Amino acid sequence: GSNFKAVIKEVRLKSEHGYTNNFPSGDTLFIELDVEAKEDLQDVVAGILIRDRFGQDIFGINTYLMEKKVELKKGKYLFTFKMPLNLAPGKYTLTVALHKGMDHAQECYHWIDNVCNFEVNGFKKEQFVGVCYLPTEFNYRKIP
Amino acid sequence: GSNFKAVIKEVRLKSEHGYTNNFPSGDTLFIELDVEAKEDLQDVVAGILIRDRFGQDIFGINTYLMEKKVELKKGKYLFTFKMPLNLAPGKYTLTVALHKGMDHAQECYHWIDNVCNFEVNGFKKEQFVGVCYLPTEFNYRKIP
Ligand SMILES: CO[C@@H]1[C@H](O)[C@@H](O)O[C@H](CO)[C@H]1O
Ligand SMILES: CO[C@@H]1[C@H](O)[C@@H](O)O[C@H](CO)[C@H]1O
Repeated sequence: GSNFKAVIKEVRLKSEHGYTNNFPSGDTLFIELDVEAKEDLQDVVAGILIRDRFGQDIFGINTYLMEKKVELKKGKYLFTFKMPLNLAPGKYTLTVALHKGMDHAQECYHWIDNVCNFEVNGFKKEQFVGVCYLPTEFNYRKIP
Repeated sequence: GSNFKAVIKEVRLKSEHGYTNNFPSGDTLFIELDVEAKEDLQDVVAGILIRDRFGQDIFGINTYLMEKKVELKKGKYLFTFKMPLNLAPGKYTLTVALHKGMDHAQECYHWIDNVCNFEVNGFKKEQFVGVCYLPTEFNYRKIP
């Protein structure tokens, strides 16, 4: 798998208030990845994958799907992902990867399964049931 | 269960373009409920619950959790919910309810299991994996 022509040196989870692995549902999650390219690299893809305790994919995406071109010159980089964490309360794992190609069939630079364990606790927005939260609006009107 | 002091007479699903039961992932879903109150009712709560093809709770919420007060005089009403359908492609069901109290322990007016079948097909935005879609931002930068 990993050939380490690029390496993920460290992964940090952050809220808008500071570094933490504990988030209320709906809070903004920043994923910071310290990356070092040992050589020049073209067509680099970075991917994240959030899974639950039973290995089920909760949400995964990479920069090929987001349409984001990444080119690395030999040296150091900070990669950042940002997303509202609209998930049910629970315990989750984060997997990260640097590869080539949409489904890493072309080349594998560095894959780290379950690099971070984090958890969602409580609700930042409305309380809700189910695996995820959809921002919802409501109105009603009397009709003659 | 239901005592039918208020009755959901019909439930319809909507996009911003018209009535439909087929949505690309990320499209805005409107849920219309035709409601009949046969008598005056106070402290009414309206709830929706999206489940997947295996009976799993995907997302549910009600107007008590949204802190949206509802009072019904004898007559006819149109209830509308609106939400981004940030879900994986697949087949889903909608369950609806009118009751009293946050968790319907107080009174049950009308509960309809799987009132509508709908499905998410394709991606209005980025393609993704997992049960749900979290709107994500990416950036990278060299660091000394
Ligand atoms: C670890 O991230 C993975 C990885 O980039 C790749 O397998 O594609 C997935 C999205 O399809 C993404 O979640
Ligand atoms: C059918 O909707 C339900 C119902 O209002 C109640 O059981 O509370 C749930 C949210 O907690 C909501 O999904």
